[PDB]
Amino acid sequence: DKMDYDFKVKLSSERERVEDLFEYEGCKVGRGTYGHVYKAKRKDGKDDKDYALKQIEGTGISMSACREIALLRELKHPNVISLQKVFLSHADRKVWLLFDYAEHDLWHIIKFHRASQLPRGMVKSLLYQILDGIHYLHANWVLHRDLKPANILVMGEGPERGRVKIADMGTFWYRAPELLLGARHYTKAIDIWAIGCIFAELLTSEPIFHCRQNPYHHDQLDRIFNVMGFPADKDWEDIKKMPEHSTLMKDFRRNTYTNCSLIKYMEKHKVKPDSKAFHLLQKLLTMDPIKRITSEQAMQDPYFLEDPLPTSDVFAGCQIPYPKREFL
Amino acid sequence: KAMAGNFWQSSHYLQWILDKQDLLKERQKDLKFLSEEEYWKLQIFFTNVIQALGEHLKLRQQVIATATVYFKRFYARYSLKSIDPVLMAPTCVFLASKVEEFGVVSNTRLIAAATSVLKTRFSYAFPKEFPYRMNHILECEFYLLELMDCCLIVYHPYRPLLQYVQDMGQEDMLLPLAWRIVNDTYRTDLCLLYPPFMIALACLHVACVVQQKDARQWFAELSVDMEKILEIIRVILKLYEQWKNFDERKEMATILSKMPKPKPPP
Ligand SMILES: Cc1ccc(-n2nc(C(C)(C)C)cc2NC(=O)NCCCNC(=O)OC(C)(C)C)cc1
Repeated sequence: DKMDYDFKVKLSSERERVEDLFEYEGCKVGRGTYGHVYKAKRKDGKDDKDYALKQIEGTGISMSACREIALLRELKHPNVISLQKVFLSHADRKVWLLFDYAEHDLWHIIKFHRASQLPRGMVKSLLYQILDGIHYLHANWVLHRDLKPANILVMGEGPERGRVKIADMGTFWYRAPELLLGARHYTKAIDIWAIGCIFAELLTSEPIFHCRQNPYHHDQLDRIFNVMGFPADKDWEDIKKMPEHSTLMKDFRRNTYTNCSLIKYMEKHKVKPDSKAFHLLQKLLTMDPIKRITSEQAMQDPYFLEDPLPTSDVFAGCQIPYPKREFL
Repeated sequence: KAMAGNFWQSSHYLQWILDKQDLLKERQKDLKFLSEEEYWKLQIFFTNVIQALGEHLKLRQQVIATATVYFKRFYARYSLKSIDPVLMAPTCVFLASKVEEFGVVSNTRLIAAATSVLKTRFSYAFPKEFPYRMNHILECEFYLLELMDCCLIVYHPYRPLLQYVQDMGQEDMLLPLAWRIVNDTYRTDLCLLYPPFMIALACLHVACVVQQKDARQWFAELSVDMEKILEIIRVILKLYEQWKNFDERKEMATILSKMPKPKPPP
């Protein structure tokens, strides 16, 4: 090798290995593109805390490995997911990452309600933390790029009872129209559009832009317009600058979505159009990306001064009716 | 652009701004084989090796500084015998290029880059061909990533430098020269011992003194410990005297010979 032997045996001896430190086998909680995730307690005594233990897909320090590590190694906010430790395994060269174990997420909660409405103090708290976390990420010029209920984790019983944790794991329901009109560049405003869809989803328990499945996606657009209405030139002036604009003009007619709008949609789902909640949702679900409010501005909306105030614990100190994550 | 203002809550700042006296203590290890002078000449030599590897591969100067910081940090706490610095140099470029989002440098292209630069630019130090294959780089990378405690994002002086000279309103006169002095600071321990903006101020002071431009009032108006800036000026001014007397090409084969060698297994 021509690499010092003492140095190699010292570091090898002292190196912590995931399988010595953590009990995890049989306790797989998620598959996916970016790895397999296991729910993992510790073998050695000094912990009651579960941890999400994630084996990255593949060998070596890949571009995806490198990025995920790079960022989370720096980020500290109570509403971003936290990286407790990295394990590099020299034998097989697989990279392991530890993350504090969030029992639930918004995909499972909303679904659970959709099997039988979603309590309002909770709804307003959920959004407020989602905003506080995303504002932090945006402040540090870090865009999420793929927000949706499956990526809003919520901590279970423990010292972080009911606190939203933003995460990235690996549909076009939460995508802003400009992305669908082939915008070749992610932005802060694209995230805020996605937070808009969630909020609406929370209030009603249905996805606002629910739809069956290049960057141009026709049927998904038809749904936005069926809900939102077709944008007037005045509403979004630079729609013409979007690369798939003339194709939009080819396949759609403004008149088709005449007399249908977000108020008429939310009215149907028993959300009152003169509520602070609606008036905010509207500012998130703005079609022209540069006319959406920022995350900071939304946090300052009087909706969060309206009774009841959002609580740190999303669950209001109540019993949690949602079930624990199944193994596979 | 990511994490662009997080310095004071950074892993850089909270774990990789080292105390000088701790740094020179764990250095006494290699000082039994190399003298103090020889050791800093080595540091220049590899600062220049990483530079050429950057240049050869077409890479922005920000990627080279990151690479150069990873090389310093490794040998900042470990002996020159532990891993070969000829292996560790391109490995740092390889990792930096990933961390700084320009892409993976290919197996073939990375190894040709090493092979060619030592063959071309550093023929005097290395009469045998670059020996390592890609499996080596991949192995050393893990050892490098573990040693850094996965601290990949690195702040450099070029951003604060820029912001400062734009605030002065003499960007054209000072930026070309100040930027060069900052590159030259990587020949020293400075990136391990001072926040990037300080090194930025330090360099920017020299630039103005070399260019005879008075900026006393502008400097007076800053809320920084000017004692600490004088420390960095001192070191910049000296490295240039180090440059003058150091005859890299005549000396370095002897100095690379003195390096403590790795021990292969029993
Ligand atoms: C390649 C890559 C993948 C993911 C990320 N990333 N980005 C983020 C931001 C946007 C929140 C900052 C977060 C990540 N990664 C993660 O959060 N990984 C955690 C995996 C935790 N898994 C987990 O808790 O499992 C269940 C399914 C039970 C919830 C970065 C890069």
